[PDB]
Amino acid sequence: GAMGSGARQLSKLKRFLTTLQQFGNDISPEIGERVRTLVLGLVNSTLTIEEFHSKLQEATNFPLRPFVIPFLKANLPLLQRELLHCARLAKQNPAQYLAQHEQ
Amino acid sequence: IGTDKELSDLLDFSAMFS
Repeated sequence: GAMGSGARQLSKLKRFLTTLQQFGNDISPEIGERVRTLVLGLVNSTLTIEEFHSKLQEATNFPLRPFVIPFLKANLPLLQRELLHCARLAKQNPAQYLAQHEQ
Repeated sequence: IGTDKELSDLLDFSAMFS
C-alpha cells in the first residue's frame, strides 16, 4: 500500500459539513461559530464523533441517518491522521480553550 | 444510487423512504 490514504475521507467530511453547516445557518451569528467550532473541535482532538454529531444537531441538525454518526468514526482516522501532519506545523497551546464546554 | 452518495449515505433518510 501507499502512505497517505487519509486524504480520502476528507472528501465526505469536508463535503458533508457543508450541508449540515447551512441546516442551521439561520439560528444566529453564533451557530455559524458553533458549526465552525464543532468541526475544528472534533479535529483538535477536543471533541468526538458521538459528541460532534450529538451537538451539531442543535446548530447543524445532525439527527439524520441512524448510521451517520458511525461513519465519521470510520473516516475519522483519515481526517485526524492526514490533518495531523499540517497540524504539527502549528502546534500551539490548546490549553487555552476558547469555547470550554461540559460535553 | 449515485450523486452526492457520500452526502446521502449519511444525510437525509426520510426524504428517500417517503
